[PDB]
Amino acid sequence: MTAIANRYEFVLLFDVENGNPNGDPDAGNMPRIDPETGHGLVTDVCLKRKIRNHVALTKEGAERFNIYIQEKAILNETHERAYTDAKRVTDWMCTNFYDIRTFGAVMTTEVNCGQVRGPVQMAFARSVE
RNA sequence: GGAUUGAAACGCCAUGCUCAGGCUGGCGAGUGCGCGCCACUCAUCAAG
Repeated sequence: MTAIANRYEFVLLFDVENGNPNGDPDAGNMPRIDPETGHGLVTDVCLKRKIRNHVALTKEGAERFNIYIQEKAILNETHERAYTDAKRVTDWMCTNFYDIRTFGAVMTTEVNCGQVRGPVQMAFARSVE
């Protein structure tokens, strides 16, 4: 196993047709609008949730690709793990949970304060117009 | 390469505007009103 060797930046263009891409819990579930520009807004956490769900569906409990932060799409059919003192448990979590390895996580541990950062980072998505 | 009160963080699941109801019943464009009163095609020119 070896980590990636290059820095990456990506731009993703997605559209919505007659739908609510991301409701605003502070505007009666209306789609988010940017007050400064009037552009539609989609938080990063929404896209991260979608990515987590997609990977959970696609790999469905494979060896290295379990998803920790679930949203009631879980299935209890079958799980397996790599079978690897805080560093030990941190590496074990990273080595077999895709979302922890990708976005990071924070455990209730003291020595490192829990901070697992992860390489991937996403910003708020806003409408073109 | 230890720490940007940070690191992780869906507003989300779903819900017929429907059932229906004449713009109708009936009402002359009509009564009447000269295109009419006049005005040369005409004054000439072998047939070869």
